[PDB]
Amino acid sequence: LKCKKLVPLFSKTCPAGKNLCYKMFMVAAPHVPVKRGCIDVCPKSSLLVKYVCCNTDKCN
Repeated sequence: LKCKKLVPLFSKTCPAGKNLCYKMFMVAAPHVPVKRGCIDVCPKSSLLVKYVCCNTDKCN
């Protein structure tokens, strides 16, 4: 799987372990991420910040 890295400047492939791309963004905006990467399990979603997971190309 080839997802995007933290900054939308380059892309990287999630190696074994992280078969799901994650994206961490603040409620500050509905479309304003702070940082992203690759992970295996999705963390708990809070009111302050929320996280989304997806097993697709350039999902995060």
